[PDB]
Amino acid sequence: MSHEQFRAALQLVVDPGDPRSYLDNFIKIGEGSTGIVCIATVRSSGKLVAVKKMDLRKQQRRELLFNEVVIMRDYQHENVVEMYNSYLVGDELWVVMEFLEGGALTDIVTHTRMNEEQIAAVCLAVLQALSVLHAQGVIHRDIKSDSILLTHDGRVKLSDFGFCAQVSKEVPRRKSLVGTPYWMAPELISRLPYGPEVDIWSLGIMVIEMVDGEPPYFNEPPLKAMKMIRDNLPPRLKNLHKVSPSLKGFLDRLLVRDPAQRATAAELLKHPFLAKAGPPASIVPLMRQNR
Ligand SMILES: COc1nc(NCCc2c[nH]c3ccccc23)nc(Nc2ccc3[nH]ncc3c2)n1
Repeated sequence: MSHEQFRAALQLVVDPGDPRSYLDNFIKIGEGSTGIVCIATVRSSGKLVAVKKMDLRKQQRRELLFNEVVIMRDYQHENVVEMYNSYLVGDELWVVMEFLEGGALTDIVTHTRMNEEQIAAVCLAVLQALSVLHAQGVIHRDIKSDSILLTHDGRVKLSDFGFCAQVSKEVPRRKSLVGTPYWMAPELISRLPYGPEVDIWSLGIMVIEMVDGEPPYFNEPPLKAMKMIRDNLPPRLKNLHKVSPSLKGFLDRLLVRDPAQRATAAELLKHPFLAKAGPPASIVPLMRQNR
């Protein structure tokens, strides 16, 4: 019942029909909470796309499925993984996207230690994405290294908008417990009204990732972890002594408990740390095929 209503409504926001006629050779690449990710060929062009497949009867918060397919429709940015189409397919939602051949930043922060020139390249990239999105009131809400995908030549693109959100002059804030626990902003966990700032904190956690190789409290269970994010002063770097005051000073602007005081993406684009940012050819050596 609530399923057919939900189904009918989603129909209206995706593209009509069935993409199986023109997509061949599904190759699974990833699994997530919402479902699996594949690559495919478009028969007419030879081109590769990535297809996210989300089972309608298998979500937590089913109605989250409305967000990306509307908010990101025809969204065009060089640091954003473009979304081509969505469709309803069986009891499944498929989102068809740009293929990013280099994999996620996760592989890199787990297997090596990025220099500051590379960390600023990633940070510029993501903030150039975040400022354009925030200036239209779009909130990513799942910023972490998994959402950072790469091209063969080391260009960085923000991805994974499944948890995203739209705010307006008339609903300027959200209140929903979404994200990935160890990355979640203090206020978010707290259950308070929040804006795009929750993304800046999150990016701070990602910087800890690129420096330390893991976020704070990664060992402690998610439930208890979350608690400590709300209750405690911002987390510091294990490898503090490994980082410049430029980098630390830059981090000190993202990990601010009070979101009012926390820098915005627009503010952060002017920060001196970002003068360090390497060309996208400084990232190439970090990638798996090139190690
Ligand atoms: C939440 O779980 C999850 N896992 C993965 N796997 C990332 C692996 C990946 C990303 N690019 C790759 C190229 C070759 C081999 C692996 C990769 N990818 C995604 N999402 C995703 C979204 C857009 C994408 N565009 N291109 C790949 C891609 C993956 N989600």
